[PDB]
Amino acid sequence: GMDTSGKQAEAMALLAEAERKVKNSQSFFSGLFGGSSKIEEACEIYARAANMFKMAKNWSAAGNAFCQAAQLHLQLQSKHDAATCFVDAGNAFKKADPQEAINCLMRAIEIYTDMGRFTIAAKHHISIAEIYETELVDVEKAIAHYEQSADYYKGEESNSSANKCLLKVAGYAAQLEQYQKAIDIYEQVGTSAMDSPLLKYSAKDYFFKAALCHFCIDMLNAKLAVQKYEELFPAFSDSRECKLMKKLLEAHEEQNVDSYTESVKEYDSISRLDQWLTTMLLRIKKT
Amino acid sequence: GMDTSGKQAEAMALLAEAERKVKNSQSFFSGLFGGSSKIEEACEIYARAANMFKMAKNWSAAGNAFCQAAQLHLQLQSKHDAATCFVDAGNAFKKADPQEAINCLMRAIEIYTDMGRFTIAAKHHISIAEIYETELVDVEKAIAHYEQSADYYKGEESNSSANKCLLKVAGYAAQLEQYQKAIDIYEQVGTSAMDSPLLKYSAKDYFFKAALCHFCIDMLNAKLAVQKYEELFPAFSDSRECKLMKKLLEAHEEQNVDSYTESVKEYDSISRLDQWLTTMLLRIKKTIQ
Amino acid sequence: GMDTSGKQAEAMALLAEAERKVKNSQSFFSGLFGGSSKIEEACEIYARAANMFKMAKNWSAAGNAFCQAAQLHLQLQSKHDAATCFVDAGNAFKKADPQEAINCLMRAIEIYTDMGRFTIAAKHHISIAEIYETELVDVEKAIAHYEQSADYYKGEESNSSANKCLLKVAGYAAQLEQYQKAIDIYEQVGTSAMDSPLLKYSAKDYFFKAALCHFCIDMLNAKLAVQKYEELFPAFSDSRECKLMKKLLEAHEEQNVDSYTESVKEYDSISRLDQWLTTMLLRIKKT
Amino acid sequence: GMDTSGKQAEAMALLAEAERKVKNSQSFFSGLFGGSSKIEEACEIYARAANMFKMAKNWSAAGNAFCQAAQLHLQLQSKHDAATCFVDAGNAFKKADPQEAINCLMRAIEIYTDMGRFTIAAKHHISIAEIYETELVDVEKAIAHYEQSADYYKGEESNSSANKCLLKVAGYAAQLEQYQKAIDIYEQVGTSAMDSPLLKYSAKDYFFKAALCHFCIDMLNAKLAVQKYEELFPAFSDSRECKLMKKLLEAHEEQNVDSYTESVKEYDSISRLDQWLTTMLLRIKKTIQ
Amino acid sequence: TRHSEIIKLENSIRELHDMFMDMAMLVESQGEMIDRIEYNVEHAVDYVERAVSDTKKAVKYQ
Amino acid sequence: LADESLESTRRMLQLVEESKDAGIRTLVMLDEQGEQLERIEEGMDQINKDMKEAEKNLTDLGK
Amino acid sequence: LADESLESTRRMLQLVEESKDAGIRTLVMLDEQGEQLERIEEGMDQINKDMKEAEKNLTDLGKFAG
Repeated sequence: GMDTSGKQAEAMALLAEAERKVKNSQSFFSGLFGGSSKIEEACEIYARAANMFKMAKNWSAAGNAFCQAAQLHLQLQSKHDAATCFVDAGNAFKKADPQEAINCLMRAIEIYTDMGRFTIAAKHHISIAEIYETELVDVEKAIAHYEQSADYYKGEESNSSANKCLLKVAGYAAQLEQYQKAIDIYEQVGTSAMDSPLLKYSAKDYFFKAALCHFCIDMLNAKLAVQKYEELFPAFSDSRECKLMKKLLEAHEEQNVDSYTESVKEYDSISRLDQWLTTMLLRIKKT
Repeated sequence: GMDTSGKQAEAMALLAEAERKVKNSQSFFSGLFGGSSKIEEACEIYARAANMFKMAKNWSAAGNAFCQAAQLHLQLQSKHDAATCFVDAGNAFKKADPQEAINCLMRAIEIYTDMGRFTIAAKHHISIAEIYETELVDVEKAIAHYEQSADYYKGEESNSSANKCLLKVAGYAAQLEQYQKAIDIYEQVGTSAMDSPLLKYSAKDYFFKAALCHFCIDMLNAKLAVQKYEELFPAFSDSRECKLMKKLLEAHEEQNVDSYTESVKEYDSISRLDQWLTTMLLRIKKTIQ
Repeated sequence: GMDTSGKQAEAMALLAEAERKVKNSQSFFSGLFGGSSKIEEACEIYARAANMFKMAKNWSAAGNAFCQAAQLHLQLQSKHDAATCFVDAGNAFKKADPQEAINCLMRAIEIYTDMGRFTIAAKHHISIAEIYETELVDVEKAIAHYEQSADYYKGEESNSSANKCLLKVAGYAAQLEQYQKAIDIYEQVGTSAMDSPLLKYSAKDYFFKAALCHFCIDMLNAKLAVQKYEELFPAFSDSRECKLMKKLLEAHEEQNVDSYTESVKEYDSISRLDQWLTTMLLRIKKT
Repeated sequence: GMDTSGKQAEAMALLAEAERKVKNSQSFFSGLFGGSSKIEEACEIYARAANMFKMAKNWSAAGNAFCQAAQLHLQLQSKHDAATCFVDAGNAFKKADPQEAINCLMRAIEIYTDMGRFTIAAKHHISIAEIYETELVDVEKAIAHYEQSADYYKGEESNSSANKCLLKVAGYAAQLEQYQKAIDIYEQVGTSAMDSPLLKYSAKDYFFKAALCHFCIDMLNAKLAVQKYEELFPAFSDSRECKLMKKLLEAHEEQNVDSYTESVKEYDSISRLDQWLTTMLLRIKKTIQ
Repeated sequence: TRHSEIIKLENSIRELHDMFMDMAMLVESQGEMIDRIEYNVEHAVDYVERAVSDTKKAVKYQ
Repeated sequence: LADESLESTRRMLQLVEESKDAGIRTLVMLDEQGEQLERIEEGMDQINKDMKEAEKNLTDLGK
Repeated sequence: LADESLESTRRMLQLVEESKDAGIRTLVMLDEQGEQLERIEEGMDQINKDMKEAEKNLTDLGKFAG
């Protein structure tokens, strides 16, 4: 605690003697040209000083030390160690100031893509997208990052992760009122899930959301769409969701707010609703 | 996109550079006799170009480059890396040309089983069968591949995987092939699960399936098998499926299509169909006379 | 079929080549002192020959080749590869003739425990116990094996593994008219299961079982044990098991045989019993 | 035991050989040079002896041999072997005498955090806490260890383990420590869980515990806490815990022991009460006046 | 007799609910751990691959 | 009593539907873990084979 | 009323008992994989450390020789 802060100052002195090491590189390395291991141990002292900084809860200092060690270490050699240092710096920067974490993570992404490790690159893509969602307000950059990560994942037949990424992207797009992409993604994921006996209980919600998205744009074609879904999946009518949608669309033929309001309240009486669904219904049913 | 065009340009440049590298390597072996590092670095260039190219959204030439690199690597007495590259090439060609992927995967399977590894060989067999059935309309090759995978799994007491493979094989055979093999496999798998830790109450379904096959063959055999199962598995007496089957038996005995129709309608109403039982029931009803 | 015949033909070919290899290798070592590379080559030939024997569906000869390779390798002052060959031979001998499989697995366990690793020795012990139980009737050896594996597991802090072995040993001991060990194991595991956040719900079952076997003595002892357990687990009376035990005790005190039979049948109907419970209840009813 | 007898005999033989090997070490440190390899072989025989002693059920002897080998190994500029041997000695001392196990585990923790592996350090800290609380009759050191483990886990982004550790430490502290920390930790964990779909359906229990902690101090503040909770979490109003709390406080307002007792008995009728909740209810009852 | 049935139904349903919550928690924890171990294993694989490559090149230099 | 039965029926409905809804996602998570296990197994097998061949070749060359 | 009520109670009892038993069984099995998974993490991290230190020391020794 208070005692480990004095040794953090001593770790700043360790950074000072690492400054002396780079001074060796400046002047003395002419006679110590074979001391590349000296540079390696300079990087090691950098790394453990940064570890002491991390234990000292100086996130900015820890990230600075991580970045400096990565920059010194990436002498066109031991690239994976540099990538590990960069990702450590990004994790340290996740708290406090995360802006430069994005740049260090993009550099790690480039390094891994050059190496060809798609899985870790896609995981970092998801990480940057989600930190964008939770810290910043931009969604388009997160959308692009998620699309790229989904492409990378689907490249290696990792269908579940790509499907969930596309589900989140479609939900956000529906929030961003781009319904063609939403319905496309929802239909694709639902039909793919219906292929396997494992996920045959999950489609109902997917098809319900797709029907909502379709019915938002064109109400006349909503009947045809739901009929096509029912004939595709004969057990889609028995579900309460299909009944509720049919009731709502048949009631909309007559301008009676009471019928649909009572229907939605009755449905809400068995189970609570989500913000997305409630907002979508409030927006659409206004007219 | 700029990325796609630039990547394609640099990939073609790398391919030409690698071809010139291999030709000047053939020249240098006699000219300088540098050993084998020239071919190894040419293979490294080939692998880098192929992986960049597959990242470039283009697949077929990437798989061709992988095949060429693997062949050149295997030329130097190196097999495991060649097998992995063959597997990668087959995966890439999965979406480009099924035949080349199948050939590469067969080569990988044979080399792997020559090494001694069987689980990976069984997985590759299952993948081959899945790709063959999903797009190409053929079963017998799929049945043989599934049987080989089950054999390989049982060779290393992988009971669950072999059980699943044999279940799928029996289902396919009953759907298309004769019923004797389906009867044996279904009965064996059903009776090999009496003392399951969690699956104590699941074997019943299997038994039911077997009976239907018997009921497809002959009435006397069907009733005899029902009685033998009743005696063998007392719990099967209290199964709703047993009552349904007895009702269907007694209805079909007296040749009253209405009774069978209403019984099957009620059964579907109580529980939803599976798209497989309905077909067999239709085939049974087709011989009511 | 044809593939098996060809594999066996080339396997006999390679076996002839391998006997030639060993003979000429000893001859060349005597006459030239070429080292031990030829012995390693012969070992690899033996290993691949055994592999293709397994491919040929001849497990006895494959296991024989594996054992020969293992003994030759341990003669070469190397153990781990010899241990792998021994365990491979044991797996091959599991089917067909499993007698010598027991001896080879004993040798593997001996070498492993000599090295100092416990979990693999426990796995081999439990596998040997399973072999004895499934193919033989000498349950004493199975009890010994299960107890030894359980002791190893508890010593290595693997309580979860030890619990299953203890339960099996207790069940088998109760089967052979021996109740002290069953009572002790069941009560100990139930007591140690009191505080498990997950297992607590099932902690009742073991207790009930103990009571049943403890009734094999006489009316009274059983009442004291069940009431002690009820105090120790206040919620134990919630389940129907305590009601059933009280019904059994009251019916047997007055010699109400028909009521006892009807209550057992009713319990069977609401929830069926297994062979062990039925046999124990019938044995209790005899007196 | 004859096997145990021979095992102890060869254990004594190995101990005598280890004594001869420490003689070799002191001779090669003062008489000869290059004894590092000789004392490494001494460490190997020490480890063999300790392992076989552990096999012999002599846990104290095995732990003592492990500690001696570890302290001898520390001098060879080697740290990870020292850490492994210290962990082995601590595991051996876990049973029988665990007091020195705490010291050895703390030394191992210090060395580990010197290297930088935090997760394993957190697991060892939690092991120290659990052994101390189960075997040593003292809780404050357990509180400190749980706080350290939570800090380490939350500093490494391992959220779930830190959440469980914080919940456990807060619940324990609520028993014998001021409820302010319990209130803060319960509120924090509930807020963290609400957004997540994992424990959103279980956060009602945490809110109930926080409300009970609020009530145990005062009533008006408890009413403010419950109204704030139901304002921020609308679905809690339908929770049976909400009605139970409202009935309890309504009864307490009028100072009727009878109604409060009957209401708590009715609540106990369904489901079952817990030791901690029963103690809290009794404590709040005892100050009704 | 039906009132006893409804009481037992409530009790068992409540028990199954609590069980399911516990299983969900444990499954989440296991998945988290699987993620971390997969990451570490891939890193080790890459490290050993480059190690063998560099060592072979160093031997070739000899 | 009958109204008590009806409200208990509502409770049963809510509990059953909630349990089923959670079951769906639990099964999805189990599927994801089963998917990851095969990849980790394959990577581990590859590393084991590579290290074995490399170390054996180096040892043979050392002679 | 009587026949349907008896059917309902019987089916409810059997289904509830089956679900309860299966849930308890899954509960008990999960812990085994949990503990094994702790063990495999231990082994993996030990392997990582050992190989890292071995290779770095060997590179240093090779540099000393060369």
